[PDB]
Amino acid sequence: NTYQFKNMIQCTVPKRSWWDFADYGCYCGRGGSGTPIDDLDRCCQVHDNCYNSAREQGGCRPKQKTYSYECKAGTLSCSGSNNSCAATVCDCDRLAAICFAGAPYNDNNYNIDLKARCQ
Amino acid sequence: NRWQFKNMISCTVPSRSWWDFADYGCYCGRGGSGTPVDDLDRCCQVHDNCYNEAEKISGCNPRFRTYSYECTAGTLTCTGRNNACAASVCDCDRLAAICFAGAPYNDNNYNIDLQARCN
Ligand SMILES: [Ca+2]
Ligand SMILES: [Ca+2]
Repeated sequence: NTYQFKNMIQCTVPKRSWWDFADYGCYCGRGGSGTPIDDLDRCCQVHDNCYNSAREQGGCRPKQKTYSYECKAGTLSCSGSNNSCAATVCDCDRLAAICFAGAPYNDNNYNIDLKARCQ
Repeated sequence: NRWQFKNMISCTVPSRSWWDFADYGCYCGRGGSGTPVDDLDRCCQVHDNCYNEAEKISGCNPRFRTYSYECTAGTLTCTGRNNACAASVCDCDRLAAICFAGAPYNDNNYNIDLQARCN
């Protein structure tokens, strides 16, 4: 679930509030369409695709599915306990969480005018 | 599907692109939390709830489920050719597009600061 995904971020990018990513670029929150403004916005776009693929398994609802993860040292890990869905939704967050930690952050790209920049 | 919901908004609020609803208040547009800033935002919270129910139906992806509707000189209609899912989804979108047409647009509520105003 998102409470968990919010913990993976807090784990790999401790210097930033999770809100910093809830409304960044064209894909990290609102909008979900257009061309990724930067290396970080592209991370969210890939996260979005990842959820659609995972949404294919019956009943699998990414935002509401709880999985088994462990965050130790900045190293995330989805444990081999999760089931098909849980195992997929988890791997999606994990790869996004890392990505976020390695992609530059631009304040200028926070809370941008979706209507004029994501068409 | 997502695209059709844009045409419903186009059908009831022809003077407004669907981008004016993309990121307005704490609800219109992805996710959603906190207290609705106004009447228009309350339409969107309701719409989210609606989608949340429509998802209880097995394998029902609101955002993708293409339904059967008709916009006639302002009047939206969900024909009966839809399945429980499509049928539900279509109704969620119809009642939302009429709810926007009824509510007033507060430009100062477009793309607000989510963190500051929606926790
Ligand atoms: Ca915004
Ligand atoms: Ca929403």
